[PDB]
Amino acid sequence: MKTQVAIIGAGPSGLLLGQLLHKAGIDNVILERQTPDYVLGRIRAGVLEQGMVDLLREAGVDRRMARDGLVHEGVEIAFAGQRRRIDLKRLSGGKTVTVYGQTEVTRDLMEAREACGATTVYQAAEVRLHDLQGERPYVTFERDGERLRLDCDYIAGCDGFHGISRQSIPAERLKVFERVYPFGWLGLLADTPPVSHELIYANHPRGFALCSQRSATRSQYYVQVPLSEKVEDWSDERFWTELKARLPSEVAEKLVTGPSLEKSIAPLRSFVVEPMQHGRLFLAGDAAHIVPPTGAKGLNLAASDVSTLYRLLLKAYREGRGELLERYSAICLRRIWKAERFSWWMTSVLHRFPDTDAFSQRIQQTELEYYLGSEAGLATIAENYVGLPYEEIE
Amino acid sequence: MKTQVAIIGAGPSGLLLGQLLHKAGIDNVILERQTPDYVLGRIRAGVLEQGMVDLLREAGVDRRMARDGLVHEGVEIAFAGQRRRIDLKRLSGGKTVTVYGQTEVTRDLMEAREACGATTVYQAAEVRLHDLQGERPYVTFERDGERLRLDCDYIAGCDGFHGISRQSIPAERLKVFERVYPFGWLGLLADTPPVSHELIYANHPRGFALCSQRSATRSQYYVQVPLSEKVEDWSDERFWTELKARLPSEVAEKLVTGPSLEKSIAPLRSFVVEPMQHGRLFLAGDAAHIVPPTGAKGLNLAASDVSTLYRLLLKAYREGRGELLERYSAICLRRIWKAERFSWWMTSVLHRFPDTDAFSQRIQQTELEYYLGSEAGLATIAENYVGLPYEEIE
Ligand SMILES: Cc1cc2nc3c(=O)[nH]c(=O)nc-3n(C[C@H](O)[C@H](O)[C@H](O)COP(=O)(O)OP(=O)(O)OC[C@H]3O[C@@H](n4cnc5c(N)ncnc54)[C@H](O)[C@@H]3O)c2cc1C
Ligand SMILES: Cc1cc2nc3c(=O)[nH]c(=O)nc-3n(C[C@H](O)[C@H](O)[C@H](O)COP(=O)(O)OP(=O)(O)OC[C@H]3O[C@@H](n4cnc5c(N)ncnc54)[C@H](O)[C@@H]3O)c2cc1C
Ligand SMILES: O=S([O-])[O-]
Ligand SMILES: O=S([O-])[O-]
Ligand SMILES: O=S([O-])[O-]
Repeated sequence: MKTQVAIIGAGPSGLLLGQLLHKAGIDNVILERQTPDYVLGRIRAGVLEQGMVDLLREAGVDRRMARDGLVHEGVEIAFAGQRRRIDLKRLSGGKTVTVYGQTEVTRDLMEAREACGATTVYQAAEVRLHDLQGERPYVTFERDGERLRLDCDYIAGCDGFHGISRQSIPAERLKVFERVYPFGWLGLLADTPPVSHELIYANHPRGFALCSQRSATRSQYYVQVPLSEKVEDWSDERFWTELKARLPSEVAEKLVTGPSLEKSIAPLRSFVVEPMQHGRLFLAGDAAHIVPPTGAKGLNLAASDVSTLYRLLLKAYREGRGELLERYSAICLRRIWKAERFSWWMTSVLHRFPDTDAFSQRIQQTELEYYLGSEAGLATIAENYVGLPYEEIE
Repeated sequence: MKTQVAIIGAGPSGLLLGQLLHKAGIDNVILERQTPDYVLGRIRAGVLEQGMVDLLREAGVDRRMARDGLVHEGVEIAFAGQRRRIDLKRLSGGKTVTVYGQTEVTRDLMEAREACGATTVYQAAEVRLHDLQGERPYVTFERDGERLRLDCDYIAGCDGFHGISRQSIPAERLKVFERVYPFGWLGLLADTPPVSHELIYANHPRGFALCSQRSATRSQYYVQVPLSEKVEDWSDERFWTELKARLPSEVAEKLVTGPSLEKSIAPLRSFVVEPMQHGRLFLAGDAAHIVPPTGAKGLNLAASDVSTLYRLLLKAYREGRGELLERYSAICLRRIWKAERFSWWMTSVLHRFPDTDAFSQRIQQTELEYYLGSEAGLATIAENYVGLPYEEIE
């Protein structure tokens, strides 16, 4: 097989890069290890930044999002029994975020790629990368009993945290930065109406809690739990009871509870690798970094990495400026680090950390009061929450 | 679930450690991601060091090996049209190597573990390690639709190069050492009798070639090929013709050719991580290192890592000397590096490297002539080939 850009992974990153490349007239092939239904089987929510929304539109995959997506002009943080609203729209001059699940976004992308007939090979096993530092790199994989080869000009590793692309880079060239948090998120998806039309991030002595929604008909709640907790030890009633206990009475009072469609505990971790490329190989999304869920920036960083790579690829193919691709990592990393910083900040002010002393507890409460009670503080949250502007190339 | 030593991976490393632990009265559980047939489906040859043979016997799994194994007292290296034999037995004082495939060894171990009823969980998905730096580490995994937890005292990561154990160690604590060779090994397994009763490593201007055997009824041959070669471009007749061209006429003359039962191209690489442990987690085998095939030391290093870990575990459980486990990496690494050194040496004197000048070519030929024509040189090869003595703990 022969293509211009080989894409490893058919998740959000890979699908979005490929559709953008498709519309731009740049040949591309996506190799996915799992099956279409397997990828679609991963149920993930989502809070899309303006930048990602624009990118999806530019990709020609926004019809369903515009119809089913939920535009939020604000977000709330609860602490000390009070609800403090951050007017994102007003504080940013008009920017908003759109609540539309990653599952739906992935589905939309798969339908668009399937419809245009772009190349995608599902169940592509034993993917291996070759000659990355040459001008003729290629990928090998095994599908339906045979060994196939894919020659290309560039390779985009969009294969997630456990993909093969990051592992195909000599460890001596990479620098890893990571952090694991002393707690996880117990989540519960329900078909009951949300307790609020905007998300509610809550800080409470017993621990963190979040009131959100996956769609107009699906509610999603979370409560902080220690790392050793067993989802099985948490019945729906125990979850509802703990959740209400971490929210202001006015909110817990009008909350509608119901049987859980799904429940699980997710860890919170940070991971960043530098650089994010090697020769003709470029990493994007989870293959290059992980952020804690607190900022809902994971899906958004995947989008921005793809935007940068896509824009740099155009420069290479349409202006013979392939040298600019060398700046891919530095550009992405500047945004990735700010996103890691903001997620870290949100996580630190909202969660209960073990063995924390009186001073730390007081400082945390003061962080919330200062930031939510100051226009400048409110602005720092707003601009970060809606997403910082994508850095223009060069 | 509760056990004393949790073992990730049911390949040679894991199975051997578990059987040794089983006989010693130390509780252990093996978690394997694939199915029994899947593991057994990997057809691998083998040249066992005296040390590994003894270990298998100590494990009580040597009956079939003693019956079907092929004891070799020597090995040959061909170059400049001549066959030079290295009398391993004589040069080492009585040590030999046993030709018995990893597939057979794995089968023997699985039958022994299955018979004694030791615990093994196949198809254990999403294996995850926890609290490694505590005194109560545990493993989580999903089997047959449910989330299970395994509490233990120690965890042995025997999950291969792409396992989860090495990835469960903070990258900031590890140092990676690696090298990739500019060529691969095109192999062909046949049911024809071997051209020789002892292996023949051959150096030839056209490239490296190896005459070996997987069993008394299966022959195994290899020829060096560039990294970009396609197994499909190599018909059996082309392989046989190239093979004979790299061997002395007397050998190529009496070689029996036949249809290939299997054919593939394998890359040659080296990989070592330091340290090989973190808290209560200890890596063994491919999860910690990779050596090129040239020395046939891969399976043997797996064996020695397991021997060291097993012996250190006994010290901990029977003498309250658990502090000695801290020396696990340093002991294994000293042997791993010498094995990497010897494999590197064998690879460098037997293969044709690209863009090599006249001086390099001459030096290589001289390396072979000096080492094969000197008793001291012959001894260095012999002691390394049969395997250096396992370092006693402390
Ligand atoms: C339970 C959970 C909930 C989350 N919820 C949110 C949320 O609400 N909001 C948010 O912003 N973030 C959230 N995240 C993170 C977010 O889902 C990721 O950032 C996003 O999936 C990254 O997309 P990606 O395409 O880069 O990687 P992935 O989605 O992981 O996709 C990578 C693809 O590559 C494939 N692949 C892997 N290895 C290979 C190989 N060797 N060869 C070929 N293909 C391969 C995979 O099968 C997969 O399809 C959540 C994560 C989890 C685990
Ligand atoms: C084609 C080929 C031929 C070779 N021929 C030889 C030879 O002739 N001689 C020689 O000495 N060496 C040879 N080697 C190398 C040798 O086979 C290895 O050194 C040996 O397999 C190492 O054994 P191990 O148990 O440590 O790892 P493995 O054999 O890889 O076993 C690891 C096990 O862990 C499982 N696992 C992986 N991830 C997970 C997870 N997340 N959870 C649970 N389980 C998991 C795997 O499924 C597997 O069963 C060859 C290698 C290849 C690829
Ligand atoms: O094969 S490479 O690293 O150009
Ligand atoms: O899909 S697996 O076994 O990485
Ligand atoms: O959980 S740890 O790293 O002890």
